[PDB]
Amino acid sequence: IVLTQSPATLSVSPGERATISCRASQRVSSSTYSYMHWYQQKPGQPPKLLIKYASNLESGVPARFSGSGSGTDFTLTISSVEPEDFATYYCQHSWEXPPTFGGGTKLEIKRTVAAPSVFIFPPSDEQLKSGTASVVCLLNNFYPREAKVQWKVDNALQSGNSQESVTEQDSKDSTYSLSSTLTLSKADYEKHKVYACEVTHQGLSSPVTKSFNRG
Amino acid sequence: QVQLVQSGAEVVKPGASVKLSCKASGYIFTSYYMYWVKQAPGQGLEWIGEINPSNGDTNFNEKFKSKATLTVDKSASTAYMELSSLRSEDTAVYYCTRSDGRNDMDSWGQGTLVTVSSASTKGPSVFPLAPSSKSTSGGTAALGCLVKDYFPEPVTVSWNSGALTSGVHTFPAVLQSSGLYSLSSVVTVPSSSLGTQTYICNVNHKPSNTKVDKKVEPK
Repeated sequence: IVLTQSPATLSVSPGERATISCRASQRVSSSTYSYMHWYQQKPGQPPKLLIKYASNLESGVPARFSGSGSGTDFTLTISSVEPEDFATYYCQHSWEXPPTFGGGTKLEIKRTVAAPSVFIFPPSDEQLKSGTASVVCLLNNFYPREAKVQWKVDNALQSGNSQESVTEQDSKDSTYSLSSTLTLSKADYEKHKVYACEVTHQGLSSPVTKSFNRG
Repeated sequence: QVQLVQSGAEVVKPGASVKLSCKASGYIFTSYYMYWVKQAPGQGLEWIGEINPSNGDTNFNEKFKSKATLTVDKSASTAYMELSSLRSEDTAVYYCTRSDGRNDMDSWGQGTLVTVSSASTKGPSVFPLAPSSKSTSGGTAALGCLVKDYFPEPVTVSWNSGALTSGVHTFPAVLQSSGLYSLSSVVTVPSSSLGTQTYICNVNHKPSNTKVDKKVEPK
């Protein structure tokens, strides 16, 4: 049995109703009961059972979740979305062997524009002792996700030797955070004076620079 | 409380086997089926098969019947899955999950990431990201730990043994040019209490059996 979930992604504001679908390739209901189940997977966590046999709320799960449907066509509804509902939602049937799962719907949570708060970290003295210098620039709690970080060393734009990583949406405030790390040899690090992280984001009217002088 | 605790992430050489465990507590182990489920990176979920812990009866997905071997130790309340002849397509998070009726799967282990690779396991170095004048903002201070040069994934980071979770961001790993991973874990706190509170990151890399606690202090 193939379970097809739609839509792929759904973007919703807190307080609004969310509705997602799961279609089975064939019937997964008897004449009385339906053998479809729904799970929620938050980042880094295993899937969590929300709804069983199409419409039975799992004990402990909040009342905003419901499920419905019969035959082939099933729905999960969040009546009023909370930011902690950021997750991927999967359906799963238990009609025949083997049980199978749909491809998931990713729920994204809309929120207002928030500029990043920018912090910079010189290399630790420990790390420098080992021959390498990592300079970390943190962009914290911003939205939307689009942001640009450039490194400047003695005002010169750096062309490589950095890497970035972005978080998933926060479960409480729906923001993103981003780290950019500039990595140099101790020798290369010590030939320059000023290290700067320059940050562009739509919640800022001009780029924000955080810098420090080596030492 | 029903709990399923799985064994730690490991790297496996291509062609080799690995045996994963799943320790059950808080219920009668023999009264529920144990399922195992695969989730490939970015991918979705695939049922591997089932074991009845009362008697050792199994059933498998035809897709996994040659790949997976299921057993139990009833006195240790532990289920096992041995994956054979491992290839690249086998790199994935593997879950154990209990099913009361072979319908829904109501409690899940935390997952075991099995990385199939010829590369060797390496433990991370941990360095502080000290709060300083260059890491403040409107009454808040940011601080962290850089976890550098490990393989394979994952690393976990807690703060103050799990008591500090508000405002913690543990970034997704990046792949370095070396083929080793790196990530940072940061947290924002009141700048007022930098003198009086203690911040320790607790880094765990299970594949290398490496644990590092680093107290992060003002610069």
